Formats: sequence, C-alpha cells, structure tokens
Amino acid sequence: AEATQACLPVGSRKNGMNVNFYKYSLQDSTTYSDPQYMAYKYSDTKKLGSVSGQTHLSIYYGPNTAFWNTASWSSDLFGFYTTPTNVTVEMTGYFLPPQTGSYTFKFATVDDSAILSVGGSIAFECCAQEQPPITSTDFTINGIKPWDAAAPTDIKGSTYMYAGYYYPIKIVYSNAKALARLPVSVVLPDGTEVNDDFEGYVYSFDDDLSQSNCTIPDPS
Ligand SMILES: *[C@@H]1O[C@H](CO)[C@@H](O)[C@H](O)[C@H]1NC(C)=O
Ligand SMILES: *[C@@H]1O[C@H](CO)[C@@H](O)[C@H](O)[C@H]1NC(C)=O
Ligand SMILES: [Ca+2]
Repeated sequence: AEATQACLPVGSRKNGMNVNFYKYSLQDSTTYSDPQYMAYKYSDTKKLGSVSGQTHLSIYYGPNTAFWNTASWSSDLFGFYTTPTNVTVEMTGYFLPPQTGSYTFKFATVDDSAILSVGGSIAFECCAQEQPPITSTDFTINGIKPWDAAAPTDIKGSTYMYAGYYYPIKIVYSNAKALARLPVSVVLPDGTEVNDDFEGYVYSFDDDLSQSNCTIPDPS
C-alpha cells in the first residue's frame, strides 16, 4: 500500500540513460510552469532527437553572455547539438540501488524548470522505458519554475528503495533563456554523495511488454 513500485526487466542491460530533446521557444517562461507540461505534454511537441547511454545527469551550460535575448548553439547537453538557451530534455532510465535504504535525490539549483519522478507508474511503466510518457504529476522533486521568484536552492526528494530492484527514473528539464543549470546528485543510504556521474546506478532496457512479471509493486 505504501512501498514504491520497482521493476525487474530480463532484457540485456544497457549502461546509462536515454535522453530525448524537444522544441522549446526562446523566452517562453510560462509553458514549463504547467505541471501537465513537465509531466508529459512536452512529448506532444516537436521531438528533435535523442542520445543513449548517458551516465552524467547534470546539466551545465552558459553562453558568451553578450546577448541574453538570442539563442546559442552547443553540444554541451549530452553530446547533442541544440540550443541549451531554449530546449526541453527528457532523461529516462532505471536506478539500481546497491543497498537497501533511503535515497535522497537533489537539484542544487534549477534553471529554468525541472522535475524528477521515481518509481513504476510514476516515472513510467515497468518494461516500457521508451513508450510515450505517462500522465503522473507525482514528482519526487518538483522544481517547476516558481513564476516571479528566484531559482530554488537545494531541493530534495527521497525514495526508499530495496537492493537489486530497478527503479524507473525520469528527469524532465527545460530552459527558456541564458544559463542552463541542473546539478543532480543523490545521497545514498550510507550517507555518501554521488554528484553528476551516475555510472553503476543508472541503466536502460529496450521495451518488452510481453514480460508479464516485470512490475514489482511491493519490493519488500
Ligand atoms: C531556440 O530559439 C531559436 C531562436 O528562435 C530557434 O531557432 C531554435 O529552434 C530554438 N531551439 C529549440 C530547440 O527550440
Ligand atoms: C520473471 O519471469 C522471467 C521470464 O519471463 C524470468 O526471467 C524471471 O526470473 C522471473 N522472475 C521471477 C521472480 O520469477
Ligand atoms: Ca535560464
């Protein structure tokens, strides 16, 4: 009734996360403040492309700063050539806890808008990583851009996880202008912190809905 849903896919395990990119308008500071947009409606906009096997989850970009009202192009976002000054990105994969306990994921800051969803039927459905996004607004970290207020600082979300089970994770991040900043980390059950590089923890599987026992609703 209370344990977070996990999965156990049996397909060949791939390292890292899948990252899709989407059209986002320069200086649109309203669309990404809709919870429905950050949850799933981003997928109804123009998909630009995707990269796989991404293990470094943090977003760090700054333009030449001569104009804070023009787009700027770069591959700094996961090796994909786009406009970090204005873009929406969807990262998906499965987080694998090597120990049982509490996992506190964190955004040191959010610039402009971002989300973290953790669990089956929250981030996405088990064995269905690359299917269209589910409608859940049940964010583990809600960093949806707070309208007229300044960027938020050290916002956290905690998930209790059981060892050896794959937990679906989805981050949806958007930027409308200038800097792109989402420094992602997690404090593990033993207390140690993992910044940026999530290699060893995050994995992908090809979709396989024929596998009926993929969903584990109560890992305890
Ligand atoms: C960002 O803005 C520029 C300027 O309008 C536009 O040409 C470009 O397509 C935009 N990029 C994305 C990914 O939406
Ligand atoms: C779930 O079923 C798959 C075969 O479809 C199998 O590989 C896996 O070991 C099963 N898990 C359990 C706990 O029975
Ligand atoms: Ca910005």
